[PDB]
Amino acid sequence: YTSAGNVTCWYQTGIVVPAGTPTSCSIMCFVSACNDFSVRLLKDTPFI
Amino acid sequence: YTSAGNVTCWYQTGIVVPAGTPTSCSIMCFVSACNDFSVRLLKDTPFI
Amino acid sequence: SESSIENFLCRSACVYMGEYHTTNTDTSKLFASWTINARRMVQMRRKLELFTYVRFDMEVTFVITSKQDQGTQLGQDMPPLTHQIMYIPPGGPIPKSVTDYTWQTSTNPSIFWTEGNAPPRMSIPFISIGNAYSNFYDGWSHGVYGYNTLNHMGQIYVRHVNGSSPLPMTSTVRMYFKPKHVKVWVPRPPRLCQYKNASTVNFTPTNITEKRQSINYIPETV
Amino acid sequence: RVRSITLGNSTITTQESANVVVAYGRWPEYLKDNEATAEDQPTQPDVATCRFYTLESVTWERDSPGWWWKFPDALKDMGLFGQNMYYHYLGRAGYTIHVQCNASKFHQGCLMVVCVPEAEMGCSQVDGTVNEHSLSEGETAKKFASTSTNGTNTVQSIVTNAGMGVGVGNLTIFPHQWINLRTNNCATIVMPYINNVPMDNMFRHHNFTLMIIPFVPLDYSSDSSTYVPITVTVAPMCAEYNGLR
Amino acid sequence: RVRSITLGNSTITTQESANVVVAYGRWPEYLKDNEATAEDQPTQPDVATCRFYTLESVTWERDSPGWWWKFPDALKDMGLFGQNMYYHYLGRAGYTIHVQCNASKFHQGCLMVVCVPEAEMGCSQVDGTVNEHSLSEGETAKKFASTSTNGTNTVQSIVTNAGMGVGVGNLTIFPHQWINLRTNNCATIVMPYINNVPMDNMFRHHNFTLMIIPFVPLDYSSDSSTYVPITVTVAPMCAEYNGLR
Amino acid sequence: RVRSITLGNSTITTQESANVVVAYGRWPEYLKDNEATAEDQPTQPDVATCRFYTLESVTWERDSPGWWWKFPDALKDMGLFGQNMYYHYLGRAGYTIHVQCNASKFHQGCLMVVCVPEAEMGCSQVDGTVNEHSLSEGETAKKFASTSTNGTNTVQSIVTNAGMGVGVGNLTIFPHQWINLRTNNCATIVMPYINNVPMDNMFRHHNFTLMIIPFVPLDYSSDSSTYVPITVTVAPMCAEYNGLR
Repeated sequence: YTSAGNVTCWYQTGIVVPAGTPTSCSIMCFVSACNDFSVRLLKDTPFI
Repeated sequence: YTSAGNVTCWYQTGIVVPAGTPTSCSIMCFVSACNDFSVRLLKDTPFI
Repeated sequence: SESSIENFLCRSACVYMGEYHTTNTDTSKLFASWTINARRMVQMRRKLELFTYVRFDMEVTFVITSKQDQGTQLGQDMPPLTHQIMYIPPGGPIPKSVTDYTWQTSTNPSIFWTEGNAPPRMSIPFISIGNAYSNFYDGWSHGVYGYNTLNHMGQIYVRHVNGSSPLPMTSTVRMYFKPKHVKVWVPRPPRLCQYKNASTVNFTPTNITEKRQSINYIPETV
Repeated sequence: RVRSITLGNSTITTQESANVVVAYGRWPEYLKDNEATAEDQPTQPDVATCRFYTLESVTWERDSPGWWWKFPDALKDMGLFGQNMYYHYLGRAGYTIHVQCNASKFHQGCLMVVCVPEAEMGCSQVDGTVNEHSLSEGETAKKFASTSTNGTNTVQSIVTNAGMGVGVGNLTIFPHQWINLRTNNCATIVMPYINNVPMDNMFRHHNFTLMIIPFVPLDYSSDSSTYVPITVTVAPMCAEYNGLR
Repeated sequence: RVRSITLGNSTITTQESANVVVAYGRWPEYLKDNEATAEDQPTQPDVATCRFYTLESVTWERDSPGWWWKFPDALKDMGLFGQNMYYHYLGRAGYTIHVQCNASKFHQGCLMVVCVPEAEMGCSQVDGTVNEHSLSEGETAKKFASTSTNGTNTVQSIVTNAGMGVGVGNLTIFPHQWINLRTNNCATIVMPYINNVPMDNMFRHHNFTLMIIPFVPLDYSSDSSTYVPITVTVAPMCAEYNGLR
Repeated sequence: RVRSITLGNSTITTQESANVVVAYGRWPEYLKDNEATAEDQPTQPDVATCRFYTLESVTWERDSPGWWWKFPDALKDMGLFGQNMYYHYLGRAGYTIHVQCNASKFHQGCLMVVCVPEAEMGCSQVDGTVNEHSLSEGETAKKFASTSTNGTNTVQSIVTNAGMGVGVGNLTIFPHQWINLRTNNCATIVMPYINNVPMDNMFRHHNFTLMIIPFVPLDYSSDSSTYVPITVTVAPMCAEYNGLR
């Protein structure tokens, strides 16, 4: 129901800290397009 | 009652530490003279 | 090459549809009127909000239809109707009735046209004492927020060119608008809110995107 | 591994391995000679404009949505730059913004620092007009909100819309830097003059807005400092005014 | 200060200041042309052999004796490399092993990472034969023991003898690296094909064994993570099989 | 990023990015040939003088005023250098002092390390003579005091006067280094022979004094080590004695 690729992330080790540090941590993600990108057939946008 | 310049220091942010560190911190200050400095009229010193 | 700025914007759209009569008892239903701002057609509005300053020429085509009222009188043999279409630059006089002297002034460009022919068309240069139009303005007029006086672009008036004591007919005009030789500056993020009014940027808070089941959820491969 | 910079009678110190963003690839400059050659006379003070003006520090805690500043109207009381804002009728300038913060290695957090040109903000209630006092307090930073605001004359300053009806993750289209506390704690953005006319009035028009938004909130542990201060230092560059003779 | 490597449709990221061990000074290569020139026909797939295969992570805690993996039989279910293990009767390959771990600066510990060629292990009871299931579980790491084992069919997997009757401090004679947590957390070992015949079967013979042994045990303090994950990524290099035509 | 130095049968290891202070710009050397050419015969052992002599370590805690050492009389029992102090009647030497300490990144503190030529100290009571035992204990460091001392024969060893009646902030006029714990933990000072005659006796005259003073006191937190050790290593350079034939 996709027929698309996917990306997953797995704990290899786990996070090791010293004493007197915060507990939780966070990951952020950025997306962009590489140099070759083609678009065709200008249409209406389905957002408004 | 001065007619001289002055220097001041202000907290922009505040100090952030991890766990298991000392609380207080210190600043030290050093004074010297640059290359051009002139003195005239040798006199007696008012310290002894 | 289809994502070029010219191919993305140089496209026509209907921006106004008004109605006007030959004879009435209202005297404001005897002509058709439209102030030309680029914030009251929702077609081109969202596509322009990706940019901060724009500069273009404007091309306007008109499509005009008529009908006779179903009131009482049949058996007529009317000649084809004539229509006057007057553009006012920013800083020209404004009519108040169809019989006004301001329909005859030498500095408002006007088009006369009779039905059955090809649809009428005129072109407008970049009319601004500034160097670009402004899609966004953070400040005051002199005091209305967001509105400056460099985005004045003019008005359009349409009436019938009959003689005296005419026959009752009602006409409709469609104005088609198209920009040419377009140049843009300083891109902006898109509008993630439904537009509320046609003067400000006011909105209601909406969600960033739509939800899913969990952070690990991927739908099944077919 | 410290560089010290002097402008006039001001001196600050930065790290020489800092990374500089020029806004759209354009340094500031004067308008050349002859776009208005006949009677429009320009002049420049140059003397007490190029010096660092240090604003106050803001306190970053666990629950802080953000801060913003309008440029100018944030330098309107800053000495001689605020003087020429009164005497002259037209003017233009570019800026250099340094943003700095002081944290330990036991803190964590992440900031976005962005300069948004013509940040036209919307009112909290839909059929209303924004007041000018709800847009700026001068040198004092305004604050965003973590929830949707109400009342009258307030700016709809929910941080997810940034007061502009856009998605806050998309403000990377503007000149920006990230400050990640496990790495650098400094950011510098050079901002030229951007307008649709060459000169303009300085009380009616806000050119751009500096915003600072924490995406990953600040967190700490047992006996650390519960706050981090952030410091903003502005140097006006190539300022220019109308002639008075 | 990050290098990113791509093989096929796989991408991992390492530090470009990593230090590489080539096993005995020898890169992998194909057997040249004419040691078996007449009718012995070789071939190579090359297509889905050179790509990274990432195993699972193992958890390192305070009381962990170690982990080991048999190569091959640890890649026997890994896609196309496990496919050619079934169709072809003979084969050879070299490998590149990356070992990585994620720790803070408040953890301490020290690992040995070694690749032991023909690690022939002894049974727990003296007059007995080792079973094949007690040697390998495939992709799952086996475990050493901190005390002497008993029962039947078990491998005598006390960590001080390494299951081989040798002193564990002397495994530096093999290709090895140290991972010290107050320094690097990465290790890379390039391993060519080492046998006494040019090609061989891949279900009957275990070429080498990857072992990971903590000498200084992991320790932490108050609210740190009680575990560290270790991650192993294997890239087969210059693999080659018998001809089928 | 470690350099190892050998002198004789001694080996120590330092960091090669250490910064060296030569005292007044002068390396040590021998007195040339002919200032006393006729019958004054010099000689040099050179054999067991150039080797490192490591003193003991001192313990730095929260309340530690400082330590000092007299040179020589601190090497008078150090093997062959203490031997030639007995047999020869005149002598001279230069020195190289390494000072080192071991701390974590959760400690803080700041030391001053200075070599004071002819540090003539005053007695605790005003109308009195200082005893020689209150000046030196040999290899054992003496201690300053955080308050004013009393009694008889004691040295007025309040740390703010440094036992010399001067202001302790002004000892930067002498050859010195700072050790700041959030940066380096090493200091090296090369000290030539400085006197008003070319050679002299080594039991009657103290040439200089090594002092170590903490300005910012040591502090730590919950389960850290409550102490930091400091280590002093001395290498005599270009030593020379009277002839005996």
